[PDB]
Amino acid sequence: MIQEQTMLNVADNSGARRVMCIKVLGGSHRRYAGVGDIIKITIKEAIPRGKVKKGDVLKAVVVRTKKGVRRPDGSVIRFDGNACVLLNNNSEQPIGTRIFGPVTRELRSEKFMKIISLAPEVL
Amino acid sequence: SGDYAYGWLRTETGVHRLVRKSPFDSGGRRHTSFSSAFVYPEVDDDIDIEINPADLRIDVYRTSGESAVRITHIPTGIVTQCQNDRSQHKNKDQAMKQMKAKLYELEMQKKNAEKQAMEDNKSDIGWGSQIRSYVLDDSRIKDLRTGVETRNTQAVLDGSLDQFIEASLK
RNA sequence: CGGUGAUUGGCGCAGCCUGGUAGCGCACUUCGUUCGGGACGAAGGGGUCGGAGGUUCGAAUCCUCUAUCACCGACCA
RNA sequence: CGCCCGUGAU
RNA sequence: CUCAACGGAUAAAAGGUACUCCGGGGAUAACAGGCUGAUACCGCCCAAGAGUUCAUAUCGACGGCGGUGUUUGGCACCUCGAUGUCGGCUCAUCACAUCCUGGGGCUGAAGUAGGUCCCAAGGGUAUGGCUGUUCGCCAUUUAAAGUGGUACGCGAGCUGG
RNA sequence: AGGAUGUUGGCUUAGAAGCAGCCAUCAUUUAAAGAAAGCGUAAUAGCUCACUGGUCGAGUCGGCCUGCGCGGAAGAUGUA
RNA sequence: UACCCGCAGAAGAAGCACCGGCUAACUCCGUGCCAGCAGCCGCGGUAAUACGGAGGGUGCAAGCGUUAAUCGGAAUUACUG
Ligand SMILES: [K+]
Ligand SMILES: [K+]
Ligand SMILES: [K+]
Ligand SMILES: [K+]
Ligand SMILES: [K+]
Ligand SMILES: [K+]
Ligand SMILES: [K+]
Ligand SMILES: [K+]
Ligand SMILES: [K+]
Ligand SMILES: [K+]
Ligand SMILES: [K+]
Ligand SMILES: [K+]
Ligand SMILES: [K+]
Ligand SMILES: [K+]
Ligand SMILES: [K+]
Ligand SMILES: [K+]
Ligand SMILES: [K+]
Ligand SMILES: [K+]
Ligand SMILES: [Mg+2]
Ligand SMILES: [Mg+2]
Ligand SMILES: [Mg+2]
Ligand SMILES: [Mg+2]
Ligand SMILES: [Mg+2]
Ligand SMILES: [Mg+2]
Ligand SMILES: [Mg+2]
Ligand SMILES: [Mg+2]
Ligand SMILES: [Mg+2]
Ligand SMILES: [Mg+2]
Ligand SMILES: [Mg+2]
Ligand SMILES: [Mg+2]
Ligand SMILES: [Mg+2]
Ligand SMILES: [Mg+2]
Ligand SMILES: [Mg+2]
Ligand SMILES: [Mg+2]
Ligand SMILES: [Mg+2]
Ligand SMILES: [Mg+2]
Ligand SMILES: [Mg+2]
Ligand SMILES: [Mg+2]
Ligand SMILES: [Mg+2]
Ligand SMILES: [Mg+2]
Ligand SMILES: [Mg+2]
Ligand SMILES: [Mg+2]
Repeated sequence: MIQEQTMLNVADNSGARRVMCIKVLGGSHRRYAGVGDIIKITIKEAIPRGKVKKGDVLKAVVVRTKKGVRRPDGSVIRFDGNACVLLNNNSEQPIGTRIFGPVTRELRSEKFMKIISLAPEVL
Repeated sequence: SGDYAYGWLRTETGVHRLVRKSPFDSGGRRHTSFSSAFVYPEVDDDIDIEINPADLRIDVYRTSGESAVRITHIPTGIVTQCQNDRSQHKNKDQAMKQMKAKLYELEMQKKNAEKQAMEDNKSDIGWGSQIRSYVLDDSRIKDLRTGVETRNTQAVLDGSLDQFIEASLK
């Protein structure tokens, strides 16, 4: 349940450490982005020699939220913080080469099979 | 002023070098001096293009402090505002004449830039940038561009340029 | 927008009130002085008055309209 | 009493 | 006696008030209404041309004729024994000169994407940075971020920059 | 049904044969036919037209003056 | 294998840098403050031993030059001095 001004950690190794959400894409008057939802971000702090510089405007996909995903039988999976993976602005393909931490099975789609393979653990 | 004048003279632009026993040197030494000729044609200076309302968009709004106007140009995209008088018609008139000034100065600024550009393109009147030598000691003239010699300097110095113009007209 | 005053030689200025004659400084031209330049000394030329129309025997001058510039005001809700 | 200046070839 | 304010008030006279006060006036302004419609906006008529040729796919000069009430105005009919002002918030409602979605004609319409005109008002029709702002510029969205009337809708509903 | 010939009339263009545009614009055969009114082509070609016969068997054509109508004709609470 | 013997035949086997002064070794032609050279001083602006080629020289030689880097020369950090 990510909205504008929400600060997200970064699950890949693009260089960024913190990003801010500046728009939830995909509809008019759309409030929240959950796991699997593309967002427009801006970079608020980066590591000194990454691929992305502080102040960039990019896309990202949410992979962990602490609101959680609800499964078909009624279960819930919640994490301790919100995280996202940085995407190229046009192709919408991952920028980094590694993923940290677990991801979930709501990314199992034709777009994000690159992320599922790299994830240490899929729940 | 003549017919086909610039065609004949356009090949003279450049630096001319003179070698000669100096009369301004007390020791009577041999010196080299340079001067430059630059030839450009007369232009028709057409800036008679005026405001065509087909390509003017005008907005009237309420003053910041609906008397304020905001004129903008459709193709150039340069806007103009005025909030001088309480009548908008006074403001509306003042802006388009101000708009006229704004259009006009782009044309002037565009022509001012290309003049400085050709000022940068001109060679300095100094060593090495010569195109003709006029060494009057041994009475030799050499256009080092074509390159046509001559041993009759006095005739050249009086207007026998027919030797050089035609050959320089490659 | 109105309103009050200016346009005179290449440049900076008088003359207009109160009609009949345009003047000054610098600059310019020639000569002299100096080896030469500047400074200096002696001669000389150049403007029909922003434009236009009126009044008058006569207009830079008086009147009216214009163009450009400068100053000033545009105030209460 | 007042008197400034003299470019660049090797 | 330029008593020229020329039927001449005294021989002899300038200003400030946002610190203000009284008697009055919608006889007279400022806001909104009204009448009008020069201006503004929308439409149409003629067609010189531009569009390789080809006025009329799309534009259309020099000129002409209307509509709306819709900007800036003109007037002074209402209100001065009072009709609270810009913007924001809340809540709206109508028109259609249609922004999207729907249906069509022509195209300088191969397709995708467009241009332009006709019909259509059922529903829908952004969030932020700056600034008191409406507006505007900018960032990023959206199928689209319509144009207007309603005392420039709305203070006995809120605020008060 | 037919609606020709010299002749791609002259100039420039790349092209100008009708058509970017410029000057004009005769002759021959019947019956009629153009240095072309129109669409198309780059030019062609082609498709028209103007023009004349055969059929058909009563009217037909487009101007002027006039009467009454049609379009031009879109707004906000509700027909109005 | 090192070495030794036999065969044939001058046969298979020379370049690089310099030549104004310092520094050993010079003349002609081309160019004309250009093109170019250069460690320092400096050469080229119409008779260039200094640029470029040619002839001739000089020095090293299976190498010869250039660049980098150290000490010497430098008594120019001097204890000697
Ligand atoms: K009086
Ligand atoms: K007083
Ligand atoms: K005060
Ligand atoms: K009101
Ligand atoms: K009306
Ligand atoms: K109309
Ligand atoms: K009208
Ligand atoms: K009142
Ligand atoms: K509304
Ligand atoms: K309608
Ligand atoms: K539609
Ligand atoms: K259409
Ligand atoms: K609708
Ligand atoms: K503004
Ligand atoms: K109140
Ligand atoms: K209010
Ligand atoms: K009330
Ligand atoms: K010592
Ligand atoms: Mg006059
Ligand atoms: Mg001096
Ligand atoms: Mg000297
Ligand atoms: Mg009186
Ligand atoms: Mg009172
Ligand atoms: Mg009244
Ligand atoms: Mg008003
Ligand atoms: Mg009013
Ligand atoms: Mg009215
Ligand atoms: Mg045309
Ligand atoms: Mg009004
Ligand atoms: Mg009255
Ligand atoms: Mg009223
Ligand atoms: Mg009352
Ligand atoms: Mg409609
Ligand atoms: Mg602010
Ligand atoms: Mg209101
Ligand atoms: Mg109320
Ligand atoms: Mg307050
Ligand atoms: Mg306040
Ligand atoms: Mg109705
Ligand atoms: Mg020589
Ligand atoms: Mg040497
Ligand atoms: Mg030592």
